[PDB]
Amino acid sequence: EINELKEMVKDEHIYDKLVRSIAPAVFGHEAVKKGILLQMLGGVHKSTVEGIKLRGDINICVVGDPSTSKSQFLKYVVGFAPRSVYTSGKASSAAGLTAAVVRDEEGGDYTIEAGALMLADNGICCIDEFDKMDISDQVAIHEAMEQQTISIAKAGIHATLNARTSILAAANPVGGRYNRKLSLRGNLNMTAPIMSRFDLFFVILDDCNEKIDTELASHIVDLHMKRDEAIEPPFSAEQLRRYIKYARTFKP
DNA sequence: GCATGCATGCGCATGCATGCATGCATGCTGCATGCATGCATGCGCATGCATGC
Repeated sequence: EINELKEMVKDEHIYDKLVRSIAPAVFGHEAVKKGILLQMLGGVHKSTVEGIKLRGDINICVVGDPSTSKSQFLKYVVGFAPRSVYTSGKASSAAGLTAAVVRDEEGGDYTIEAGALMLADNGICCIDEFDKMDISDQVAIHEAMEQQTISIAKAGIHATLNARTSILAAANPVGGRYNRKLSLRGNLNMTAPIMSRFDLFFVILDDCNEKIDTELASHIVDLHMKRDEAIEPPFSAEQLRRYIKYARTFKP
């Protein structure tokens, strides 16, 4: 088992192979593939003398219209990563994201029930259709992004809970399509505090080129004809999990 | 006229209908617990209208 890990560490094209092993079913879009890997790996958490906490999670937003293949990236991550959750904008309530309190039949105590953000602690939370979120939900997401805590005050229960999680979010342009003549802020529907703390914004735009269309169509038809014998990725999922686990234990 | 035995009251001893308090235990009952139930509340979200531009 260590034989394969030490073989991986040596190869001096390992970065390109790792990039080419992510979301193999999707065609192209290498920038998003790099971003997702960097988000699965992580940064460093630091603390100053004055108790100021320096954050070390990377947050990504993918912007495209309903035509673009932006949900396949999210479905790949929710199938690969160890602790990940998939939620959608209008099928989710605030209590289902932060937490809820229920009482025991045994009597004498209460119990907390975890939400999407708590079930993704030290992990990636996937949100599809970020633009259909309410301001009430966005104030909780902002609290999870600046602080790593969730505050509960309902029915006389006070509790501070840990949400150390990264955000993967997909957003639709405000008017269906992306206006190249406006700025990024003009095309999105987010609160200023939320937009500021996102690290990378990836915009997927369509181009009309014949050779790319031929390649894409060939790929799509190949998958239907040949089932799963149409990928031949450099690495497998079980191989990739082990490398990610090993990589997260280094402190540069 | 004298001697005798019976019936009449004294002079002991014992039992007996009334009557009332006390300590123990019975028997109920008012109190504290637990719980089902259904109406109201305090709340965040989605729609339709009014006011500009």
